[PDB]
Amino acid sequence: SVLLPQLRTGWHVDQAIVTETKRLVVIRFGRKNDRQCMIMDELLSSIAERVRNFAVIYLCDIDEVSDFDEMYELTDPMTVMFFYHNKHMMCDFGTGNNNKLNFIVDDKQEMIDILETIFRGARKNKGLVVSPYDYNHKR
Amino acid sequence: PSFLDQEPPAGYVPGIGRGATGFKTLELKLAQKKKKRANEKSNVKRQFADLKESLAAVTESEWMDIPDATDFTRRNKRNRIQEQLNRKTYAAPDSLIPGNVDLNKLTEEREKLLQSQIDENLRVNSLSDATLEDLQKMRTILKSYRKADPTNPQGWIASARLEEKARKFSVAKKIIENGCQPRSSDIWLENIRLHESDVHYCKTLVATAI
Amino acid sequence: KALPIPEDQPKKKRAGRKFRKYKEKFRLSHVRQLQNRMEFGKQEQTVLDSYGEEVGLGMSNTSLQQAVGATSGSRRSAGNQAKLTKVMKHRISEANQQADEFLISLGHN
Amino acid sequence: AWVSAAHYNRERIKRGAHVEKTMVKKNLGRLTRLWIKNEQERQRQIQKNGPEITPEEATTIFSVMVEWLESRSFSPIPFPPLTYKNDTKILVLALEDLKDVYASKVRLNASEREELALIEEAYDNPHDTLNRIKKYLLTQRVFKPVDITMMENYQNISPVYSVDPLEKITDAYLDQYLWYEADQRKLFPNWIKPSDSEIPPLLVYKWTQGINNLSEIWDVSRGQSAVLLETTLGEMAEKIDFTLLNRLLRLIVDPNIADYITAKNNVVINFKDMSHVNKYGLIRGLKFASFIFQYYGLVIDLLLLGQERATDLAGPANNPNEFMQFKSKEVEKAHPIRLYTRYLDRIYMLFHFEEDEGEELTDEYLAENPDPNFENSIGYNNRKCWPKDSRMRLIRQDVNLGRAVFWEIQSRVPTSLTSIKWENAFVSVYSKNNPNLLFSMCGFEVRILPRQRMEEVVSNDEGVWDLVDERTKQRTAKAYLKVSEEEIKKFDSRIRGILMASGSTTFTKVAAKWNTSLISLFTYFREAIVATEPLLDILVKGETRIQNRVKLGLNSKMPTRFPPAVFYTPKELGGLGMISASHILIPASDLSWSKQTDTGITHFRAGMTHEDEKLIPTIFRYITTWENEFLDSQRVWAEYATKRQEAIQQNRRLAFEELEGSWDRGIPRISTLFQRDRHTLAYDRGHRIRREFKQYSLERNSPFWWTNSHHDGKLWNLNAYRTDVIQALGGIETILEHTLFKGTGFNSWEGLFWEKASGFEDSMQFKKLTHAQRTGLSQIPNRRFTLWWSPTINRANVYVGFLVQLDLTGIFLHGKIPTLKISLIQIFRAHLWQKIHESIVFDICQILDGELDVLQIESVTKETVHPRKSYKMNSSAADITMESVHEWEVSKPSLLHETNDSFKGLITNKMWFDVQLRYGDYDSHDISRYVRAKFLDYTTDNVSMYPSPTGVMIGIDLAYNMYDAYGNWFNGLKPLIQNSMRTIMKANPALYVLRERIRKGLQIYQSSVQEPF
RNA sequence: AAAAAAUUAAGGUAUGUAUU
RNA sequence: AUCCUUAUGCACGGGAAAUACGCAUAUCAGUGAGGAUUCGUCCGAGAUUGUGUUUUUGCUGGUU
RNA sequence: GGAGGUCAACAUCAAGAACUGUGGGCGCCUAUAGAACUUAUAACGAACAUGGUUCUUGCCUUUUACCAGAAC
Ligand SMILES: *OP(=O)(O)OP(=O)(O)OC[C@H]1O[C@@H](N2CN(C)c3c2[nH]c(N(C)C)nc3=O)[C@H](O)[C@@H]1O
Repeated sequence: SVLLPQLRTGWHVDQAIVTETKRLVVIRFGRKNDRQCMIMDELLSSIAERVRNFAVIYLCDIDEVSDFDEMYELTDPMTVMFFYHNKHMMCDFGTGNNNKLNFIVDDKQEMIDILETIFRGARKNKGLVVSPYDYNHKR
Repeated sequence: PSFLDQEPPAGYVPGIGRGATGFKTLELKLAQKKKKRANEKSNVKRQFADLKESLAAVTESEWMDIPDATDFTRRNKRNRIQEQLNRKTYAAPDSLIPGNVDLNKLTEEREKLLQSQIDENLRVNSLSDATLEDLQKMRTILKSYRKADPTNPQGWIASARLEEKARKFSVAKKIIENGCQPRSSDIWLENIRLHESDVHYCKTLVATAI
Repeated sequence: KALPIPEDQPKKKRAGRKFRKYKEKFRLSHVRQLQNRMEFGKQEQTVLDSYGEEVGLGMSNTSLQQAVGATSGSRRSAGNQAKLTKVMKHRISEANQQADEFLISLGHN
Repeated sequence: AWVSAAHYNRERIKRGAHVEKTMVKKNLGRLTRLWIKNEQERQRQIQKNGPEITPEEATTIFSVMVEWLESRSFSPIPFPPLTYKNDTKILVLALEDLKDVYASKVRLNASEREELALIEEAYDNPHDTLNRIKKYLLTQRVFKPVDITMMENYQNISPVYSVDPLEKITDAYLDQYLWYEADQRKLFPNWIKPSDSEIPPLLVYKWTQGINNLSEIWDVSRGQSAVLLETTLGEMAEKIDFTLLNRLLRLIVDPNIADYITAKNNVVINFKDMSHVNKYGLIRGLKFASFIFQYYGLVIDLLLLGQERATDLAGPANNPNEFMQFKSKEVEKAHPIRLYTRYLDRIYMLFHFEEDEGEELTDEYLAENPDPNFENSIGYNNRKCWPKDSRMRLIRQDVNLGRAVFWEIQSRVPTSLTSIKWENAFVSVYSKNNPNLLFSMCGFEVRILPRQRMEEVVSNDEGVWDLVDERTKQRTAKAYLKVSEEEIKKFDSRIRGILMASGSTTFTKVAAKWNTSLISLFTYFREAIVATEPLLDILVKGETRIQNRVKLGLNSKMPTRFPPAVFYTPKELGGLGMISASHILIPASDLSWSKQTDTGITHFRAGMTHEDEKLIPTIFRYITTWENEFLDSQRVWAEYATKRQEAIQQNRRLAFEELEGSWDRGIPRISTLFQRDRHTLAYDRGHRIRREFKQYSLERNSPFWWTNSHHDGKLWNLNAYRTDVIQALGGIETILEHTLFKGTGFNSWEGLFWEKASGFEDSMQFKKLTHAQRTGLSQIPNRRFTLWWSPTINRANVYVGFLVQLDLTGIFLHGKIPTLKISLIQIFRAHLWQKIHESIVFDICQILDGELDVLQIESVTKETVHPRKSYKMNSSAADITMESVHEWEVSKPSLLHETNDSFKGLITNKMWFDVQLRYGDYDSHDISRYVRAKFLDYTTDNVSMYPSPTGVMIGIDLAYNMYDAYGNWFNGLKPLIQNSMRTIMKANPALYVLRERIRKGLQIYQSSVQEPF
């Protein structure tokens, strides 16, 4: 967890989305105490190095910055939200909400595919992508 | 992470700057009610915590001079070798379609080779039987051949022999009798061997060529 | 160590005499393509594997070769043929060479 | 946490409770790590304490073998000579048995290729390779480390040992040599048996018949009894200790080999990071391991029987007995042991007592283990399977005999060799009190009742055999069969394995598994499956589980029904081809099929015939029962013998025409007598054992381990099933209606082929690709199986829900169906739907526009088109407007192919046309009803715009290539439009876009000549 | 004058540019 | 002057391989790398460690 | 002072014998808290609904739906 940095103001969130031109900006929105927001914080931290060349990761806490709760509508322990060139990206995991991510993904590998898929599709301006594995059943 | 360092906003809202898109008495009474309910209504740390106090002692020089990155399984080397081993694939050769192998060709073909080396020094049972549709195809072609020449029994014995291998029995034995209808010796020779089984019948067949 | 990028790179071509010879390992040959053809409305030729699971070998035989069940030599592509790695190649020859010495000893003794 | 949680999840998966895809994968790794830790602990402590065999113990063992061999007069096996007759025959055998692993593969793993190349060089340089092998047998005593991997059977996690390939070839050669020479010198006698001649279920038949034949086992008239034992010898291979092993092999072989065999088992075993030398046990991944196991088993079994008895069972070396026989009834009745066999581990012993002998053995045990509380029967194991009436009764007299007899045999075998415990051993008794004699061979549970004591309650069963004494030639016993409670739980786990192992596979790969697993299960246990109630219940449950997996991928929501045609049509017609054990209703509503001829449109329904409904036939017919097969073989083989006598009697050789009558009959099967390679298969021996031990060398589940079809022949034919299932769904015609086959545009299906999706996936993995690319390409063979069956999967009946429209097309979707939204959206690109309409409009203009004269028409004007008319459904407007020189004689609005037409009805003016485009489902592929209804609604609709109230709609099915028109008629229309529409639908460029664009989606093709030009 | 009901719902959002 | 031997360099012609070829402000290494053994002795130069590319490197030609 | 208040606030709420602690009054008595045992859980309510967790039955291996048993 101490690998991955944290964002302590909503102004750290916004500049961080802007200044990274060439890579995804992946953010976990959720709060330290949570059962499920700790688990994801692991599965990302392990992956963050492998992917440094196309994706950048950060951590944010709903309690630290609540400014973003209404606009993106944040419910539940945590939401993974992908950004490329200020454009909110979007993917269908078969789960019935195409915005963000909720459920906890299981393998390191299946997580890297999703990041890679989003980036590759995203690079072409495509706003939707399809997660190869569709965990509607899972979540 | 240069921004991470800096720390100051303008007195600025987060949503607006980026260009963001989104994709009291009753209360008091409620609180009171809730209270009327609160009134009415770890282990790991304990295990360790006791050790953590134990640590306090350690000096700051020692905290520094701590060895930093020791691997004891050589995981990196093994992993790399594994990736290299698993990289590419290859296509399997064409000797491997499963149909061909007969041992008897194989031993005779080999053993001889081995012997030569020494001297110098000095159908498949797996396969599914012919589908009816496909067999029918063969029959048509052979019929066409036969019709093309009413003579030339070379095309007659083929229809008996090709048929015989694929099926035989009722069919071939009737054809070899049909095309037999005098001059060719070959037809007669063919006919007796397939058809005969029994001595009387063999004799009768023989009375044909003779 | 870091995954390169998922960006695609324009496809480059070459093919000589030499580069055809190498690539031949990595393509399904002619004969091997005909196994991917399944001729419709009739059952595949199958031969059971050592294991006994049946291996469908689709159009790899001509419809006159099915009915007589000949099987076809056809054209065999030597190019893919399996061949030894560099490390392994000398360990056989070296073993063989050393072995010949052994035999002679017994020849003379 | 890590260790406990690892055991805790394992039992959860033993159960069949669902623990998720990921956990099951991890758990195997963790269990493998624990097992290797235990192995490393077992060996480190055999350094400290030394070999457990004790010198005094060893002499007793080693002495038995020494007497046996000498008694038997056994010459030791020599070293393979440089000049040896059979070196060729034994290389070819050995290399091909290494080779056949790769005969199923389109592609090779980088290592696999290395091994393959190595065999090639063996054929190419036979002289050179043989010398290499011989010199390594003489000298090499250091070897390269072996690697361990673990199978998961979801129940028993087992080791798999991968050796290095140059060392494989000597080991294979050596193994073949030892088995060929061994059985040529008759080392292993009758009673060690997973032997060559008999298939395991045939062995179970022979054993029960042998039990019957022994004289007067049944009569309990005078206090007689009888007993069986089933004992796993326990750790055997894991306890084999070498300093003894070297000695015993020296006894039966020449040292140079024995030394090699002992050395080959040291090694150094790596699993990832761990490493330990194998000092103590036997590694079972090596080719000759099978031979060593039988030799160690022959040690043990001379302890149990003893020389005195063992020579009775075996017989003299001049005339050794057959499997179960003796010479005289006297020699049978000497000793309590009557029959003995051992199959790998497990032992079977039959004992015949009389009270005189009986009371003794009971009493001695009692004295040395006094039980005043009668606690013998606490820890006694019944066979759970059978009802109370049929099990073992627990009675003091009999419960003591079981524990007495077993306690005798623990005494004979010292605990250093093996570990025989009570728990793993089941014992049965047959006495006055217990009518039933119970045992399990393979995974058969057998009971026998004699006809003598039948009176105790019986109901007949599917598995029943009648057993015949060779003298009375009557039916003195019966045999009921059941499938062991192990082999049922293997199946349940193996089926879960299908649905677990695949996060993404095709639909076709899954239904291909479920064939192989089910087909294995039925063929082995033939009679018994019909007698086992829980097993039958699982088969029905299993089939639906697979189907549900299919359905969920096709759509998230699930359907009320999916027609039985989808799953059960054979691979060629585009179905999963899956077999069925169950009862499935082909609803008679789904048999309806419609065809078009230039005369008209004809329909067929056999639904109105009311008889027994049509059901998808099941396996239970097609495989004959095990009884009939043996009952045939005896007679078949005798017939063959007679025929063999007859030709040489006439000085003639056997003709095929004789035996063309019976090929598929007889368990070896006659065909194998006339196989071409039979000459050199006679040197391959011990094959039945190898196949059982192929488990350990490599990772594939080999559902058929009980046959080599080279030796046995082919044991089942399910051809008859393929045809039957096609017939049940009503012929190829009734099937194809459910497909897009008619929207391909082909007339007939004779010259067509499919491009398989299996090898299609191969061409795509020869490029360098990321994982995410790589998985994206495994879905493509799913996407073809939607289109081809898309017309049935998309209907109101199946997916209920709410309809939606593709944004420029007249196709509706009932569900999301994410893979059929895509394929259709490509199949119409660049507004293909509009273009089709326009082309058809053009055809009718240029048809009529030339014909102003003959039909006496003053103008033909194709109107403006609001661009969106074509595809939208609810309202329509006219296109082509027709006029007259004067007026026209209309008729009663009617349909194209009709005959009777009278024009006197009206006399009115001017006409219009609509060309309407439908892509229909299976529910209504008849445009006749549709067209007319649409016409009526449109003429009397207020919103709809038409020039006159006189017009002709033209409906067209893009899906099935159907057309019709419900017209107002004039002389020279019906005879025109009929001739035009034939050339319209079999020409236009817009259609020929679809029909080519679709037959890409399905990858259907035509061909005449394959060979490249 | 021989007989119709006793099962429900979410996992279904086309990008992309232009205008407001 | 011819002729012959070994090493190295440029080079026509003929083959084989790219799971192969390298690189390091980096560790040791004939002052013995790494192996073989018939147990008496015998061969004698690379082995670790991190890394780059590896179903391909550069370059043309056809056809759409 | 009394009854009644469809008025509220604040405490408790099955009963009993026996142990320990605190407080008051002159070793005894009274009150409160905790633990154990019994009654039958004779019922604070002759009434009885929903939810959470953990287990065991069915399940699309999904729910803001459930089937029908168990304990908390
Ligand atoms: O080839 P050329 O005549 O140019 O040689 P030079 O003129 O460079 O002159 C003197 C060298 O000639 C060589 N010869 C010549 N001859 C005839 C000869 C030589 N060497 C020998 N041996 C030394 C065996 N025998 C001869 O008959 C020598 O290199 C002289 O140095």
